[PDB]
Amino acid sequence: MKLQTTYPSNNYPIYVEHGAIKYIGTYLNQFDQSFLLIDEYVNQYFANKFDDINVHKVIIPAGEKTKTFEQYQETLEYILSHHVTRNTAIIAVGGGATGDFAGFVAATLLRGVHFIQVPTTILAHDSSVGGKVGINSKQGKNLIGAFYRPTAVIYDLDFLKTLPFKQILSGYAEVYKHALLNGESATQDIEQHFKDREILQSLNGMDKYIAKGIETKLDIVVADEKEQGVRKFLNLGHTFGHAVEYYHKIPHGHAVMVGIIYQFIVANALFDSKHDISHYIQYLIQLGYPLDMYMLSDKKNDKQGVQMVLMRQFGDIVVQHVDQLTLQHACEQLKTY
Ligand SMILES: NC(=O)c1ccc[n+]([C@@H]2O[C@H](COP(=O)([O-])OP(=O)(O)OC[C@H]3O[C@@H](n4cnc5c(N)ncnc54)[C@H](O)[C@@H]3O)[C@@H](O)[C@H]2O)c1
Ligand SMILES: O=C(O)[C@]1(O)C[C@H](CP(=O)(O)O)[C@@H](O)[C@H](O)C1
Ligand SMILES: [Zn+2]
Repeated sequence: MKLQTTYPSNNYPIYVEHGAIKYIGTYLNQFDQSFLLIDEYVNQYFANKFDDINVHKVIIPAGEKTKTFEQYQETLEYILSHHVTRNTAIIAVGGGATGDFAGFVAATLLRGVHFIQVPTTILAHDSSVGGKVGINSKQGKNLIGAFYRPTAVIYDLDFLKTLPFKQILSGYAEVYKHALLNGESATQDIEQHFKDREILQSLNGMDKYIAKGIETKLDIVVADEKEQGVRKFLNLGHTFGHAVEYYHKIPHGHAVMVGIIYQFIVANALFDSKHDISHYIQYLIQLGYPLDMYMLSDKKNDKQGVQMVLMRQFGDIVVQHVDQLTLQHACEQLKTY
């Protein structure tokens, strides 16, 4: 399969399929050079699958550890010491952390070079699309970065076959977030397929729901590309979730699930949406989520206070200030579990 962006122009393709690693060469021989940035662990995993390929390998730290100024400066300096030109290209081979980072390198290298997204994780079906890239500050998640449409996104589904469950759980929180944004329809549907840990962990039919999720975000970002409207909805649970992640050092996805339950509660203490908190808590339990596990600076805020993406009812998403009280009780109400 192959989806694509629908902007007036300057649009990139999104090749999603098993073995899509093949479409890489059909771009390469058009760039001066190509600096393939790959996650340290991912390298170990697929060091051989990329030997087919003007291309120079750059091994970057494992996951979330690569998104720092230090690593940003280092990586930039190293690449510039290779007399690169504007017609060079960065090939992000790894997960969201790796793509965010490399994507920021390629966005700033000479005010912008060519960017190729090669997502290898489930959560990366989200991170690889949308054009958001960046690193972290001693202040929080994603405070420095930019919007840089990659030249192309090449998603080879064969990459998933090696993800431990922890990452399947982390990444599924995103496949689920998107279904939630598809209203009560695509939701109860996905819950009815991935009903337990076994089906999830087994990745059966995951392909179908990953494409469903890319297809979903692809509409939002084509629409509100600079997050000045509906793209704000994608921050569902990232309010409490970006705070939770950068604080317990738990998988991003895990923290998104928690910000999602949290968001439902805050929606009920405010809109009395009559959300079945106990329903979502058991779904997390049946899936295998680890039930054992700042917001004043998020990117949907203003000089007034907090700003959450609350669901009042399926197909009725809002965004609005929330007193730390409704939050104070929401994070004690969520303690009930
Ligand atoms: N629009 C955006 O810019 C955007 C959207 C969503 C999330 N994110 C970012 O994405 C990151 C979280 O996503 P992530 O979990 O995919 O990142 P990640 O790079 O941290 O990957 C998670 C872990 O899986 C390993 N891994 C990667 N490929 C693998 C594979 N195929 N098999 C086995 N293990 C593999 C990595 O080494 C790492 O330890 C965060 O940094 C988050 O802020 C960015
Ligand atoms: O616009 C997007 O692509 C996102 O809202 C971007 C956020 C990152 P941000 O909240 O740091 O922008 C990401 O976590 C979420 O899954 C989707
Ligand atoms: Zn996310």
